Amino acid sequence: LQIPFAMQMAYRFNGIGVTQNVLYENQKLIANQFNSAIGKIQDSLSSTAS
Amino acid sequence: EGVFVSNGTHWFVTQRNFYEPQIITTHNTFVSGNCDVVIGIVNNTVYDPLQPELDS
Ligand SMILES: *[C@@H]1O[C@H](CO)[C@@H](O)[C@H](O)[C@H]1NC(C)=O
Ligand SMILES: *[C@@H]1O[C@H](CO)[C@@H](O)[C@H](O)[C@H]1NC(C)=O
Repeated sequence: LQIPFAMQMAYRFNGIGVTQNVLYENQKLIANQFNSAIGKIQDSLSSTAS
Repeated sequence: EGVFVSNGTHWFVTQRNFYEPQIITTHNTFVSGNCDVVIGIVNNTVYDPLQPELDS
């Protein structure tokens, strides 16, 4: 069943006991923290095989 | 505890796993802050059951 990704993330917040408005009022910060964290995986996997 | 939904002209709130539309009210919903902070907000009446009881 389709759902907008920001609304899906608001229900994944609501599922950990953090209220939905904490996503929608911080959505650009949360998106930038996720995009930044995926960049650290890419750099770490490129940096070492260990 | 639900999602906002529109049939094409009206706005309703439903439980997520089964379609059961309700009128939007100050009990089905909660407030946080002004309109300007939220990406993709929409404009609608939210009904208040106390107002007719004070008018009567
Ligand atoms: C939407 O809901 C209202 C209220 O039940 C109804 O009058 C209307 O015909 C429905 N359909 C559309 C497409 O607006
Ligand atoms: C929502 O309502 C306010 C007040 O009438 C208006 O300033 C604003 O432009 C409206 N926004 C949309 C998306 O229609």
